[PDB]
Parts: sequence; structure tokens; C-alpha cells
Amino acid sequence: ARQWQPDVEWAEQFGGAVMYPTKETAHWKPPPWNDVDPPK
Amino acid sequence: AFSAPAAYLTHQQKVLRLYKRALRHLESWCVHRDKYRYFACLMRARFDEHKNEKDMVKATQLLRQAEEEFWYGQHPQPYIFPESPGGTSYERYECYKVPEWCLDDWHPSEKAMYPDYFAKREQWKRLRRESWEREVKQLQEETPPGGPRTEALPPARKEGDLPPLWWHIVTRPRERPM
Amino acid sequence: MLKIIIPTTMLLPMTWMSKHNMIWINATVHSLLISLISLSLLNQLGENSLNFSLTFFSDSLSAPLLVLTTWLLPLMLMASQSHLSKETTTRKKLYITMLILLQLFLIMTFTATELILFYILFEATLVPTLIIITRWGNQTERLNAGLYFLFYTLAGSLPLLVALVYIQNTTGSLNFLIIHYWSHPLSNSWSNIFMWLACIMAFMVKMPLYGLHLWLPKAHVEAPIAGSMVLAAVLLKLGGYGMMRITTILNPLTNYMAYPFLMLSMWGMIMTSSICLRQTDLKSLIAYSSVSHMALVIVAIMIQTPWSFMGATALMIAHGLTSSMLFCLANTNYERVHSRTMILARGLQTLLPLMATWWLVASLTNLALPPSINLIGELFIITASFSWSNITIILMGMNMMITALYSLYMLITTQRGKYTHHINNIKPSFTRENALMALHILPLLLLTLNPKMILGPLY
Amino acid sequence: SDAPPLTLEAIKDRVLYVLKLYDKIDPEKLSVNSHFMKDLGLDSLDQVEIIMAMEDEFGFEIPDIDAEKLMCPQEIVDYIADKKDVYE
Amino acid sequence: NVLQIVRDHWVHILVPVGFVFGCYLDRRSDEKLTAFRNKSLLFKRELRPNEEVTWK
Amino acid sequence: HGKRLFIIKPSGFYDRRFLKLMRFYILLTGIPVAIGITLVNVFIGEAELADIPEGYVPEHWEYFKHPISR
Amino acid sequence: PPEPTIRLQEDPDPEDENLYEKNPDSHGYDKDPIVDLWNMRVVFFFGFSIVLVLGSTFVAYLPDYRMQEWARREAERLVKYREANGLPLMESNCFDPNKIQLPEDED
Ligand SMILES: CCCCCCCCCCCCCCCCC[C@@H](O)O[C@H](CO[C@H](O)CCCCCCCCCCCCCCC)COP(=O)(O)OCC[N+](C)(C)C
Ligand SMILES: CCCCCCCCCCCCCCCCC[C@@H](O)O[C@H](CO[C@H](O)CCCCCCCCCCCCCCC)COP(=O)(O)OCC[N+](C)(C)C
Ligand SMILES: CCCCCCCC/C=C\CCCCCCCC(=O)O[C@H](COC(=O)CCCCCCC/C=C/CCCCCCCC)COP(=O)(O)OCCN
Ligand SMILES: *OP(=O)(O)OCC(C)(C)[C@@H](O)C(=O)NCCC(=O)NCCSC(=O)CCCCCCCCCCC
Repeated sequence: ARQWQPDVEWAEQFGGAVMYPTKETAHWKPPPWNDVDPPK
Repeated sequence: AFSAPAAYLTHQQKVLRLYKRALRHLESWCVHRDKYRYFACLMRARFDEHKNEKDMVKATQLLRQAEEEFWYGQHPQPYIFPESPGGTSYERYECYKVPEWCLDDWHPSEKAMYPDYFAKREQWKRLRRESWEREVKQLQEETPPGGPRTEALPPARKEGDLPPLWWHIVTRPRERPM
Repeated sequence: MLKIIIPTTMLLPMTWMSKHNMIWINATVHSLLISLISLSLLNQLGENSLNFSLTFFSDSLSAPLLVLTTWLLPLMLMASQSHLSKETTTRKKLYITMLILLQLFLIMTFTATELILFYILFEATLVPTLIIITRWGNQTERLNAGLYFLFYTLAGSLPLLVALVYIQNTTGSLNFLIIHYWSHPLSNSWSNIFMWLACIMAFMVKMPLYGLHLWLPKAHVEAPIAGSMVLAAVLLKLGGYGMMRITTILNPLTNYMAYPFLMLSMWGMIMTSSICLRQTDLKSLIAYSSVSHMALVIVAIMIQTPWSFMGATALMIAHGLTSSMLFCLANTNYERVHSRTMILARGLQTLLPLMATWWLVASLTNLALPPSINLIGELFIITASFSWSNITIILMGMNMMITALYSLYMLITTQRGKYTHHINNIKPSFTRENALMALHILPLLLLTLNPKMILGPLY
Repeated sequence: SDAPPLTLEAIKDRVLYVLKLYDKIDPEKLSVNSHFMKDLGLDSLDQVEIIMAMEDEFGFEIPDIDAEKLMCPQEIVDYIADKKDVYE
Repeated sequence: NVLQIVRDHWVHILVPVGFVFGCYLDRRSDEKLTAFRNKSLLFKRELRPNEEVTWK
Repeated sequence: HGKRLFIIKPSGFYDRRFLKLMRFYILLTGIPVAIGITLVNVFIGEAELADIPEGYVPEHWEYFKHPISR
Repeated sequence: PPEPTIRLQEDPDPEDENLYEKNPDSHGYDKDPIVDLWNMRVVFFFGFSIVLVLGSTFVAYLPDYRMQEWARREAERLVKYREANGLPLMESNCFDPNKIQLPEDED
């Protein structure tokens, strides 16, 4: 009796570095939120 | 229909079911009453000649040849009572059966007719409302762990109690509502 | 033609400046008034057309489609009133805005006198439908459904645009009157074959043609009720209208280019009909029946005879009304039961008798019982096909039988038998639903009295 | 139709009438509560025949699972009453 | 009550005003195409004593 | 015999009300239409065909027979 | 595993509301009885009384712009004339050959 809306599991497919992950890309990580890399 | 079924039929039940089926089909073959009486007495004599036998193996060898002989001569058009599952009026009145809950959706101008009926109906509703809360716990404690083993239900054991799951059996529509 | 277009545009500010509790009333009243105004287009001539201006013209092929389009809007509003109760005022106004924009685009598309203008509005009809499907649809499949409904369509219509501009660089005009009066034969050539395919495939994919029909069940089962109504009643007929218009420049290539599609239709109508025999969803069954009827319309248009065109017009109108009614009945069951599975709610004739009468009349009309206009169109198409080839009767005959079967199947599973015991929330039918069914079914039986109105320009 | 509304007394009277025409059981010994195997010394085949005579008398069939556990005239009357919805 | 029900029902004039404006718009278009009025070979006619144009 | 029993059935109020309302509105507009058509037929209509008198050019609505169509 | 087995904070699915419960004579248009009654009235009046009856009557009495009876009269006059003068009713040629210039083949 309720319209379906996206949930966390549905929202997680767009959270990767790219769409359609592969073996080569599997180790890629999204950029930081503020787009800053620690100086190390 | 009313009785809960078991896990299997014993040998005696199978024999009795064959006896009833064979007598019914013999009656369907022998239309006249005196002929049926004669051949039914003959079939009874044929049936109990092995009544006293003791071993299971041959007693099961019988009732197998008996089923084969019945299926060979089973009268492909046997007599069926009109209300029986194969009869000419099996589900004839099924379209006139209306559930009780439909009366809850009547207009107040409709319920204004028949005030006594609806007062009694309200009494029944409140009785059901209390009895249900009692029945749930009664069934919860009376059930073996792991779930029911047979779909048979217990009676009421206290004084003011009602048999669990009674509403939809007591409030059957009718056999011939209209 | 602006006497119809301007009030339809004025529907938008009227909707947006309305009170929060008066949107449905005002929209319904003014849509009914616009339908009454559009009724005057039915006065057609045996001569050329009603050429109002350089931009818009009306024909006895366009007039019934315009009347159906204007009549469908109040029914869609009534059908949408129920399930949109708990929605905010702004979103309800947006829904009504989408419906109005769809009606405006359809109105203009039918009356456009230019092929390019027709293409632009024919594509503009996509955006409101896509928004309606993917925003107010219920299940999660709607998104996928929308994608299908989009790309199929575009995959057919991008070549057409190319062909269109090519034609205008060769003939010098895309005006339909000039195109008709200056028609020239198409020689048998590979370039001409591909031009034919480009001009035909966009309209084939929206009928839909068998084998290109996969988008339709998805879109129709995933759409809200108003979306299903407009998709089945009007948007399918855009391909038929386009093919009727564009076949004038495709001769005599159609004499042999039509063979692959004709087969795909004549066999296809069998398959889809048989598919209706084994279906567990009501909306899916109704959509597949729509596919079968539109296959018959495709055959009629490809045969290219006067009786074929008359039958195709009549069948388009009749199917629009009938499929809209069937979708409304299925939705009135769904809003009570929330399942959309045929065998869940059973024996409903005992609980809802008048709705059972509506079900019977809708099933009889879909079954093409004479003298309904459904049967008029079907019989004219069948006679034209018999003249085309006497063997066709076999396939046609088979379809008829199968159709009746599944129609009555749908009537027997849901209405007859014993009621489901545990379903105790089936309330009496509202006046709104009964009025919706009556307003669907009375125009059909009225139209059977004056069939010349829906027989097209070749009457 | 025009079928008279049979009552519990009519059902009991007809059941006893059919049982008294069964020459295997003595009409003096039997009563409404007289058991079949123990009180009257009958067999299982005799019980099947009694059920069949009841079915022929009342025009409807009793399923075997229910019929196999009807061991008194009183329970036969109760079964027929419950099946046919008899008030009094 | 006038000047109060207006603030709620002024909306009901929009569609009829649109209809009248659309009719007026249609009339304007007709004037532009009068290039062959009373000039067709089929309906070529001599004017009446108090007639300026055959149609409007 | 006072063996009258209650018949359980769904409500007929809403179906009956809808039918009454639909009949009322249809008749409300259609009875005056039928009366007007009858009066026009009895007292006015059915023009008869005639030749066009020479020098006279008829109006476009003078080529039709029924008064309502005219 | 001390997780709550709750994926997020979400409202429960509400139960559907019966329009007849709070308002018998509900007509199924709106939860407000007055707005509902007037929606019923306007729908019935503008759908059945106005469009369905008056529009049907208008369509029934549409004037003969398709010119069926005109064609009947013309055909009657032509048949009368041709039977009177012995002409063979319809002619096989739609255009008289005197105005067609065929191309000489000279093959
Ligand atoms: C998938 C769901 C259905 C989608 C819709 C399907 C409908 C589209 C079908 C296309 C219609 C037919 C296209 C061409 C028909 C012309 C007739 C021709 O093909 O037949 C012979 C042609 O012979 C051979 O066919 C030559 C072409 C062979 C190569 C074409 C591929 C064959 C099968 C490909 C099907 C793939 C379709 C799907 C694409 C993704 C005739 O011999 P010829 O007299 O010499 O040529 C006459 C034409 N002239 C005059 C211009 C010269
Ligand atoms: C329910 C219980 C019964 C109660 C009712 C009893 C009475 C029964 C009568 C009902 C039907 C019986 C048939 C009687 C037919 C008589 C009327 C008929 O003759 O009129 C027809 C006329 O019918 C109309 O033309 C057809 C109706 C118009 C349909 C348009 C629909 C309205 C708009 C709705 C929206 C559109 C949606 C669909 C878009 C395509 C044909 O007339 P026609 O001989 O030719 O010429 C008329 C007279 N002339 C010569 C002066 C011109
Ligand atoms: C639902 C999916 C359907 C997808 C669309 C299917 C239809 C495809 C139709 C062909 C696509 C291109 C149409 C061309 C536009 C018409 C213009 C035209 O006809 O001009 C021709 C040009 O014709 C072409 O060039 C067409 C060549 C094809 C190239 C594109 C191939 C696309 C795929 C072809 C096979 C598939 C077609 C049928 C698909 C069936 C449905 C799946 C003549 O060119 P000129 O050189 O100026 O004149 C010759 C004398 N000098
Ligand atoms: O005391 P009850 O509980 O009634 O027990 C009855 C009985 C003892 C006879 C029986 O239940 C039982 O347990 N018997 C033990 C052995 C046994 O029965 N072995 C099987 C014998 S089979 C038989 O009876 C032969 C059948 C012959 C009839 C064939 C039917 C063909 C008819 C064709 C259509 C007209």
C-alpha cells in the first residue's frame, strides 16, 4: 500500500569509484569528500 | 470433511473403503433392489471368507488383486448423490453463500431494518473478542514443542472458555442460504 | 483549431491557482467542457479536409482521435483521484500538469499539417509519460520500464527524422497536402528500401509490432492507472495515424516491402493471444490483448485498401475505449486487494454485482460481439484480408476463437466460483468507480448507432 | 423444493426406524446410546452397511473418514443434524 | 457574498476566456488567406448589390 | 409458519443509489430534449425541395432539410 | 553481534483508510463530505447531462456536409437522363479519350 522508494542497498550501487566494477578496478577507491589527500 | 486426517490409512480402513466402493458400484450395476440384495449378500460372503486370516503379507496380496478386479469392472458411470462431489448439484448453491463480515459494510439505513438481528450480532462480536485472547494462549500452551503433529484442535477445558478457532466454523453461511 | 488549444493551455493556470481542495472538481469540469467543444470537429466533408490555417488541419481520421483524446482526460482524473489522496498539493498539481501537457501535445500532433511538426510533437508526448511512469509508479520495476519505453521509441524515431529532412531536400516540402498532391512512385532500389524502412520503423515500434513489443507489457503493468489508460487508448494509435499518413509516398514499394511485417503480424496475433491464455497478471493480460488488436490494425494498414482503412480506424477507436475500461476495472480490484494477481480475489460477482455487470460488458466488447464497433472494424479488416488472400481467413479465424477464450477466462477467474475466505476488506463500489465505468461504456454503444463517424476519410 | 423442515426428532425417529429393520440387532436391546461393537456385538462391515443404509435413507453421502467413527445412533443423528443445519 | 467568493471562484473564468480568445484567434488567421475569395472557378460569383465579400 | 430467516447479502444501497443518480441526470437533460424535438417536428420542420428561383442565390444553411440541422 | 538489525529509521507502512467508516454516503470522491458531494454532482451533471446527451443530440443532427443526399439526387438525374436517351448508363472511360495524347510507339 506504499510506493517503493530506494533504500540503502539500492543506494549503494552508485557509491563506488565507477559503475560496473571489474577485477582491475576493484581496488579503486572514491576520492576524499573534501578532495584533499593527506600530505603523508 | 469434519474429521482431521491421519498420516496414513491402516489395512482395515483400506479394506472397508474397498467394501463400500464395491457395494456402491454393484448397486449401480444392479438397478433393482432384490437383485442388489442378492449380489450384495454374495459379495459380503466373498469378502469375509478371508476375515480371520492372520499374516499380513498375503492379506496385502489380497486387496491388491481385489483393487485390480474392481478397476476392471467398476461401472464407468456410477450413481452419485446429487450433492456429492460428482453429483448434478454439487456446488449449485455456492453462489448464494455470503460471508458474515459483509454485514459490517451495510448502510445505516439498511441496518435500521432488522435491529434485533444486529444487536445479537454485536453480542456475538464481543464474545468473539474476549474468547480470542483466551484461545491464543490456550493453543500456545497446549501445543507440543516443534509445532503441531496433527491438524486436530482441542476443546475448551475451563468454564467460561470456548473451543479455540471456533468463529469461522460456528458462523458458516448455511447449506441452503437462499 | 485554437478554440480547443487555448482552453487546454488555460487548464494549467487554472490548476495552479486553484484551491487545495478544489483541483479535481475544476479540472474535471473544464476538461468535460473542452471535450464538448471538441465534439464540433466531427462535422466533416467528403471533400479534402478542414484546413483551418497553414499549421493545423482536421480530417475524419483526425477528428475521432481528437475527440477520444479530449474525452480521456476527465476519466483519467477520476481514476487518479483515489490513489493520490495522501499526496501533497504541489505534487498533485504536478500530476495534473503532466496530464494536461500530454493532452496538449496529442491534440497538436493529430492536427499538425507538417511532417516535421508532427515528429516534434510525436516525440514531445514522451516526456510527460516517462515522468508519470517513473515518478508515480508503484513497484521498483518502473524505472526499468521507463527506460524501455524510452529507448525502443527513440531507436525507431531517430532514423525517421533523418529520412524526413532528406525528403524535404528532394521534394522541397513536408506539408501533407503538397506531399499528397505531388506524390511520385518509389522505384525498387536499395536506397529506396532503406528510406522505406526509416519511414516505417518508428511507427511500427509504437503500435507495437510483434517482436518489437517488449516495452509495452513492462510500461503498462508498471504505470499508474492514468498512465495505463493514456498509453493503451491514445499513444498506441499514434503509430497507426503516422503509418496511415506516410504510406502515400511509399508506393509501389509497399507492395513487396510489407511482406515481413504482415507475416510478423498475422502469426504474431496468434502468439500474443495464446500468451493471454497463460497469464497470472491482469494488467499483463490486457496489455497482450492490446498487442493482438494492434497487430490486426497493422495488417489493415499494410493491405492499403479502402475497407482496410475503414476497419483500422474503427478498430483503433473501439480498442482505445475497451482497453481503457478493462484497465480501470483491474485497477478498481487492485486498490482493494493490492496484489494484481488474477487468482487471489475470486468470486467477486457475489460481493460486487454491478461491477460484475461492468466486467461482463467490457469482456463482451473486447470479444467483438456484434453489432459493436469492435466487430465492425474486425470484420472490415478480415474482409479486406480475404480479398488480399483467401488463406488469411484461417489465421484470422483462429484469432477470433482464441480471443473469446481468454476474454471469458478473465471473466470467469475473477467473477465466478467461490469467494476467497480470508479476503474480508472488499468494500461496496463507490459512485466514482461506477460512473467511470458508465462513462467508458456508454460512448461505445452510442457510437454503434452512427458508425460513419469513426470509419475514417475513405467512407 | 417444497421440502418440509426436518427436525431433530424426525432424524432420530428415522435413524431408529432404519436400525429396527436391521434384523441383526434386537429391537428391544437397542437405544439411542447403544454402542455398535460393544453393546450390540456388531462388526466393522456391519457398521459400513449401517452407514450405507443411513445414506440411502437420507439421500446424501457421509464421507468415509467421518463415517468410520460414527459408533452410536446418537452420533449419527448429531452428524446428520450438523450437516443439514437443524435448529431443534 | 460578492467580493469574497470572487477570490475563490475567479479561476472559473480562465477556460471560457481562453475559448473566446481562441475563436477570435481563428478569425484573424482566416483574413490572411483571402487571396482567392470569390476567385475559384467553382464558386466564382457576381456580388449582390449590398455585398462586399462573399465570405468572412 | 414463522420460520422467517435472515438472508446474508452484500449491501445494495450504493449500487441502487448510483443507478438512481445516473437515471436522474440522464432523464433530467433528455426529457426536455425529446419534448423539444417532438414539438419542432410537429409544428415546424420538414422543408420541401424546390427549384432555385432565377437570380436568387441561397444561403449555405438553406441546402439542408431538417430544421435542427439548418 | 550487537547490531540492532534495523537498516535505518523508517516509518511503518500505514494501513489503508476506509472512506465509508468516517462517512457513510461517501461517494468515493473525497474525504470531505461537502467537497465529495459536489464533486459527484459536477461529474454527473457535466458528464451525463451535458456531454453524453446534448453532445449526442448535436452529433445526431449534424448537417449533411458529406453530401450523401446530394449525390443521390445527382445520380437519380443522371440515370433518368441516360435511360431516356438510350445512353449506356456509366461509361468505361472516366476521361474522354479526345483530350489524351498517347505516345506513338512505332515499334
Ligand atoms: C527483431 C523483431 C522484428 C523487427 C522488424 C523486422 C522487419 C524488418 C525486415 C526488413 C525487410 C526486408 C529488407 C529488404 C527486402 C528487399 C528484398 C530482397 O532482400 O530480396 C532479394 C535480395 O537478395 C538478397 O536479399 C540480397 C541482400 C542479402 C543481405 C541482407 C541480409 C539478409 C538477412 C538479414 C536480416 C537481419 C535483420 C535485423 C538487423 C539487425 C531480392 O533479390 P534482388 O532482385 O537481387 O534485389 C531486389 C532489390 N533491388 C531491386 C534493390 C536490387
Ligand atoms: C435501461 C432500461 C431501458 C430504458 C431505455 C428504453 C428505451 C430504449 C432506447 C435506447 C436504444 C434503442 C435504439 C433506438 C435508436 C433511435 C435513435 C437513432 O435513430 O438515432 C441515431 C443517432 O445517434 C447518434 O447519431 C449517435 C450518438 C453520438 C455518439 C457521440 C458520443 C458523445 C460524446 C462522448 C465522448 C466521445 C468518446 C468516443 C470518441 C470517438 C441514428 O439516427 P439517424 O437515422 O442516423 O439520423 C438522425 C435523424 N436525422 C435524419 C434528422 C439526422
Ligand atoms: C526498434 C529499432 C529499429 C531501428 C531502426 C531501423 C530502421 C533503419 C532504417 C535505415 C537507417 C538509415 C535510414 C536512412 C535515412 C533515409 C535517407 C535515404 O534513404 O537516403 C538514401 C541513403 O540510404 C542509406 O545510406 C542507408 C544506409 C544504411 C546505413 C545505416 C545502417 C542502419 C542499419 C541497417 C540495417 C537495419 C535496418 C532494418 C532494421 C530492422 C529493425 C531492427 C539515399 O542516399 P543517396 O546517396 O543520397 O542516394 C543514392 C543515389 N546517389
Ligand atoms: O472388525 P472390523 O474392524 O470391521 O475388520 C474387518 C476385517 C477384519 C474384515 C478387516 O478389516 C481386516 O482387518 N481383515 C484382516 C485380513 C484381511 O482383511 N485381508 C484382506 C482380505 S481382501 C478381501 O476381502 C477380498 C476382496 C474380494 C472383493 C473384490 C471386490 C471386487 C468388486 C468389483 C466391483 C463390483
